[PDB]
Amino acid sequence: GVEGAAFQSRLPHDRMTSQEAACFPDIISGPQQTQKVFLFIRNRTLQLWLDNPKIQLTFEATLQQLEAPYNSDTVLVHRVHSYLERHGLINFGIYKRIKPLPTKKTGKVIIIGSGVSGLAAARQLQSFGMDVTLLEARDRVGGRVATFRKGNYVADLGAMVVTGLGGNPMAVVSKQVNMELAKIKQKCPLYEANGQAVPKEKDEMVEQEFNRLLEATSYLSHQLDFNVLNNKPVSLGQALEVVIQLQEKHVKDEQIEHWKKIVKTQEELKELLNKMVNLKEKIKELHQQYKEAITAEFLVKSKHRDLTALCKEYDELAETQGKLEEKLQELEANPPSDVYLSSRDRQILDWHFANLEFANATPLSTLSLKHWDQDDDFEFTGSHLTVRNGYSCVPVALAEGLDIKLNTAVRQVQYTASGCEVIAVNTRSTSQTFIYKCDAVLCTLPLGVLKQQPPAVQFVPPLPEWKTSAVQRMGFGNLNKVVLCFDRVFWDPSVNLFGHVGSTTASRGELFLFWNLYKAPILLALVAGEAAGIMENISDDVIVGRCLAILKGIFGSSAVPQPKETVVSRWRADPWARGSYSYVAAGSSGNDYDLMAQPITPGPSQPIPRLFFAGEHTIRNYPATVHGALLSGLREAGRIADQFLGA
Ligand SMILES: Cc1cc2nc3c(=O)[nH]c(=O)nc-3n(C[C@H](O)[C@H](O)[C@H](O)COP(=O)(O)OP(=O)(O)OC[C@H]3O[C@@H](n4cnc5c(N)ncnc54)[C@H](O)[C@@H]3O)c2cc1C
Repeated sequence: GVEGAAFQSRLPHDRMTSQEAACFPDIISGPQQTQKVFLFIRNRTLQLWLDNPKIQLTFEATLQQLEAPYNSDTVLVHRVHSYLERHGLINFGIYKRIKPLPTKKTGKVIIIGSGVSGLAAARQLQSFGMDVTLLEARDRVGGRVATFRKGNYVADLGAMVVTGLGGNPMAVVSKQVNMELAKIKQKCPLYEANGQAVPKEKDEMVEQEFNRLLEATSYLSHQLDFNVLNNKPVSLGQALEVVIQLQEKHVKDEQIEHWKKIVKTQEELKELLNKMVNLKEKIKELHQQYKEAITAEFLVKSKHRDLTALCKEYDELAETQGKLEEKLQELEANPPSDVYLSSRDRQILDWHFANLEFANATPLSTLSLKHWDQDDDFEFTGSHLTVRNGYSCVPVALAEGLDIKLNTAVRQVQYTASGCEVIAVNTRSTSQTFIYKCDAVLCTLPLGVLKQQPPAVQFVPPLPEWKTSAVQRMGFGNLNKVVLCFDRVFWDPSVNLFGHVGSTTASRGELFLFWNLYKAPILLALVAGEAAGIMENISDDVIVGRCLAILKGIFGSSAVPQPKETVVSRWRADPWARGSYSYVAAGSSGNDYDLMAQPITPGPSQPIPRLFFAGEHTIRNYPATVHGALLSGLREAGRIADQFLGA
């Protein structure tokens, strides 16, 4: 109940957030019980919205739907309700309005980009009564959530999975858009470059190795301050190499201590065979004497009294000859490993790297080893899902009733303390251009776009140093996919995933994974790490060929017709994107995502914020995702409304 609401809202259910404390400075300085009441109303209200997010949740509705000691402080409830509504915590996505939108509209805002962050914010601003318009360079909305659809085929070339619903706003949006989510089975059989499979231990041993290795990386950073080596920020790749070497080293040592023992023992067997050989010389000599044989009766008794002493010693040695050799054996039969890495084991340990690079959108040498997991104390509760209906349904549903200008690429953004102007061009006819006047501009331009040195969008006035330093510092990875549409299915339906073991450590992530989750005859081969960019420079036919080759190596040549339809993404070559999403670069931190979020005041000639930023690269705890983009939009729509409503 109520407690699960605060959760689905990324909110403490017994504490007040820094924000809530600022907007309610009275309740914070005020007693406790009162607060406890606040938290309840707050929690209850979210429950109500969360229980049915397909219809607007009004103050009035929030009043009779209450317990009896609460439905009485009308004022607090209203305060709380407005707070929640303002910040996009209780009235976002696509819902039914019960009260038509005002006929006239306060301010004027221009939003650059029809991505999820764009549509999300525009949608908020529109209900806050502002005048919004969106300029999109492409001929469709969604942006980095692209959906391929031909015949009965449908696949996501962009965003593909919903990473859990526990606290994920995509849960609300999901029930609003009517989204068909299907869980992804946690099972991936790894096949080898030659065409065939991995035992099991092989996988269990490596995956184990992967984990422990990655654990070290962590231990060295936080626990040891190992992130600034030779006036340079330490990389993940770096640490992964430091680590492996010390493990490669431990192996050498053991192979040496072993070799030493084996050696010593061999030398002792030699020094014994010698002592034996030289003892028999003495023995044999007594059997020469014993044969020639009162002092002949006491002589024979003595020589045989001695010859039984030497012989009793020759047995001592024969006892060592056995106890030593015995030990000699042990060492050759139970000897340690030659390497910590087989030409194969490594080639497999790579996969787990490729996979890691695929998740991060960039090779490890580029990840700030110190900060690549600040976003982890913020993950969702639940199995990761997919959208077999096409993630494109979310943005297409949010794009309803909005003034969106497609095929309109922005070239310049001028902003002053008297207003702002946006200049764009028709991507279908450069002959015609446009000018848009507005009070505020909301930039949701991909970070890979704000990085093109020969700029695609010129700001006037250009933009402070701190803003650009952040842009230069932050990372923008790449990651692509191949779509294979087949006549029929030729792989286990029980198999959602399954990887390709790459030959070289440099080509670790080239077609290192195949998806099938598409409860249909559709296959997705992925490209991560260094292969991402590079491969974008290859004809589709050639890329497909490599795929069929890889697959034919698992089900043999004939259980694999040619695809009926095929598609290849190239998010780096795409002008409207210039990559996949952000990643914490070696010399950057979460603080940089905060800088990218900070708005810009344009004077003077007493200034007010005119240029605002939202997008997958402006949200600290949820970067590189669809929910981060959507949350960023809701964040700015609030900040903007807060600036232009009152003043
Ligand atoms: C291959 C791939 C797989 C992914 N998988 C996942 C996943 O499983 N889960 C997840 O949560 N996220 C995933 N993402 C990331 C997710 O899609 C993005 O985080 C999200 O789309 C970002 O939204 P946005 O609004 O910030 O920007 P975008 O959607 O990139 O939108 C910015 C918009 O501005 C437009 N634009 C650019 N320049 C101009 C211009 N000059 N004038 C006008 N318009 C312009 C763009 O065309 C675009 O429509 C993936 C991304 C890629 C590339």
